[PDB]
Amino acid sequence: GSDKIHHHHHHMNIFEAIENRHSVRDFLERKMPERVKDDIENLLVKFITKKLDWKINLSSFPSYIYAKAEKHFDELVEYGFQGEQIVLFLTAQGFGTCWMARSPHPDVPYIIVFGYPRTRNFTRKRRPITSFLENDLEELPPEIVKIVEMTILAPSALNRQPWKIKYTGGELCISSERPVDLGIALSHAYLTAREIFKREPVIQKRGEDTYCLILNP
Repeated sequence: GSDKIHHHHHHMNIFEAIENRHSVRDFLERKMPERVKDDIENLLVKFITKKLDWKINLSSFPSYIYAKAEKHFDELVEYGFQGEQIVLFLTAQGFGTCWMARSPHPDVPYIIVFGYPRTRNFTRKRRPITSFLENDLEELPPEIVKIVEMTILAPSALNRQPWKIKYTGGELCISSERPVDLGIALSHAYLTAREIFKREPVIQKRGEDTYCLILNP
């Protein structure tokens, strides 16, 4: 056959990926080559402690990604943190995603199913930003308002949005009893802060259920 070497595609930045990421259960089948497996494998992923062993199944409809994780707090934050990086990458490639607590393997916390959306439109229900924030919204400089807004758009199991967020000047801290959801939200804060400050944020565990991002290290 014949074809252009590359047709151009709009590169969506991190803000657009977060804003265009929606949970989709109803998909098409139009395409899912090994090329998209290749694309995922080449994705540079940030990790806190250890990089997980991500697996991609495209011999099932829907297609889904997953990895084995231990049922311990830090490893599940890792799963959420790395997993949402992949979700956002897939979003930017134009794929619908949904975090599924399904798994045919009994040591996998969630799968991430993906594919082309049947539908374009969606709805986004989130509690008010002030319900998440320990600070008065007015105590936040404009960069931080943006990071918090992008963090709140993160998905969470059953949309429970289990985050408490605190800005201290140097750091943005997210606490949650739900380690996977914590990791997911932390990925949004990390990726947007990286874009905003044009530096690599440092992620540090604080106490039992909090991770802080040193924003402009």
